[PDB]
Amino acid sequence: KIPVVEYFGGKKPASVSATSVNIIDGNQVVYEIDSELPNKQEWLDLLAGTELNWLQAFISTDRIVQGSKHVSNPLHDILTPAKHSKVTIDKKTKKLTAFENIKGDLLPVVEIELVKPNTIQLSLIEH
Amino acid sequence: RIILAGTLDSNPIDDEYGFKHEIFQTSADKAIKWAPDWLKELRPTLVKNSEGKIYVKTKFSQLLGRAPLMVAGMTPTTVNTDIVSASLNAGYHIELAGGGYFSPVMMTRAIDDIVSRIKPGYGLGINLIYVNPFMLQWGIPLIKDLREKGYPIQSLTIGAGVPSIEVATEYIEDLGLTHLGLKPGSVDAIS
Amino acid sequence: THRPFQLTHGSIEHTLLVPNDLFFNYSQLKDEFIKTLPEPTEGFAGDDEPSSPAELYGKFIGFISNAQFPQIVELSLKDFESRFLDNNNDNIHSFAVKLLDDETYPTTIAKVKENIVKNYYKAVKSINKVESNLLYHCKHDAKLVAIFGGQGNTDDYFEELRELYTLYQGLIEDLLVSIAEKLNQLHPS
Amino acid sequence: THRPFQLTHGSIEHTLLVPNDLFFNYSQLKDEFIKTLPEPTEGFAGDDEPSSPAELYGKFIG
Repeated sequence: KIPVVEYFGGKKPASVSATSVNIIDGNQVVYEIDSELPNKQEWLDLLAGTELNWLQAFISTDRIVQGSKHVSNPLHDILTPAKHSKVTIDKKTKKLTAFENIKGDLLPVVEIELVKPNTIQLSLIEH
Repeated sequence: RIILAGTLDSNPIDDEYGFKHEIFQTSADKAIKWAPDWLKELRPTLVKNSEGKIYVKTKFSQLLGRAPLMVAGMTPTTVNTDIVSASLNAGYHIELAGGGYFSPVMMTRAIDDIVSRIKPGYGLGINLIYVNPFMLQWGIPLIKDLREKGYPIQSLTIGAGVPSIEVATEYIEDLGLTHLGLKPGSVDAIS
Repeated sequence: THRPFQLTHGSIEHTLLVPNDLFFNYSQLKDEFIKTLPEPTEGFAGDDEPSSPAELYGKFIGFISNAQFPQIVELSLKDFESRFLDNNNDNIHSFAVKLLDDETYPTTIAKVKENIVKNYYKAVKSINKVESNLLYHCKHDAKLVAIFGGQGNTDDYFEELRELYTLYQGLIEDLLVSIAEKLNQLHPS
Repeated sequence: THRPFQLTHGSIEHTLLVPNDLFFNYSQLKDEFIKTLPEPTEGFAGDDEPSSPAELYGKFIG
């Protein structure tokens, strides 16, 4: 009967229903930002979701471990809301992909995936 | 929530008990003032992580990401790096006491040893004495420098007194800590 | 064919649309108002001096409640509900505490009571069933219970009865009369 | 059942008849108006400060 969670700690996962997210369902749920931007913390909480998983950890936690040093999470600054930006999150694999406008075309710039059972790959794409 | 149906007046400063207006209040949102139930709001529950380890779910345990048991900073006992590193490696919050340190160089050397000996990602708490101005004067800059350098100083504890609001907010905003520990000794310090 | 009818007390000023035919009644009632009104003072600190247009119009309603113009009192009450209670989303008590909290028109609890609640319940003749927020939550999640006190709470307990009589004559007159008759019957024993 | 609704900026003053039901909407919009309106000045020399009732009501519309 003990509740089972992936990890225990940090801020409790939050359910955020905000504007400028334009959530649409599918194989990868897509959040799209219009001209007006949402709150940064609300946007990050929405991307993290209500389920304690690896992506919830990798977005929600405000620190990462570089060797033996606690450094600020760069994912907050990377995923900060942007005008005309899209973000697709897979329901099953929990893979995140951030799309931004380049030369008038929507192209991916951030991929976050689980390559191995305990390794998270964050890939910054330059076109 | 107690509502005094016998008297009509503006709600108290703390909003602790209602007045006659609350019984007749009508609004589109239909919101009403509630009161907290400490038991159901603060039951010490249990949570199991994916690795099977079981923790006592609580506010403190959530904040620390660890069990709700800590070792408070002791000037003879927790000054030494061995006990601090051992407690952190065992997985319980502990405070390195600055009572047995007198220079930023000595304190930084001790923190370096602790960081090198603990597991990656394990924070460190630091305990300072408010009655001692010298230790704070050379320690607060040290904590700020170590934090902006990226050290795992997870928290700072102030014992033998509580700082004022203006010093406290400086500690919160400048040092970049996860949480600030304070040790009141009386209801005035609790206030 | 309405007309603008204005009541003022110092900086206080409330204007309402009133029927042209009944404007004469409104004017005479206004004159009797400003006769009974204490002289305006800076800050409106006078106990009977209104501190807001809502207070002034409530006092107008309270005055006209006793007159040969029940249609005047009814339409004035309707206008007060429309402007101030905002077509009845908030009760008069909620409006009273909202004014006591409002800083633009500073007032006292006694001023708010006498100038709004007493007059509103003097002029209102029928109260429609309303489901409060508390009673709404009672049906789903709130558990409402009642406690009645005893003696020793206050050394001038009768003052509360006088306040209740003054504020709510039209609501408890029958109960008070019946109880007083029973007490008159019993106490000679 | 209309009602008198007035907007002012110093000596500026424009009153309009409005439905009583929507008077609440007009009042809140007026409050937001006088929040966004600078402090009145003699001569109404402020660049966005209206100088006539027509200017004030046009700004209300805007």
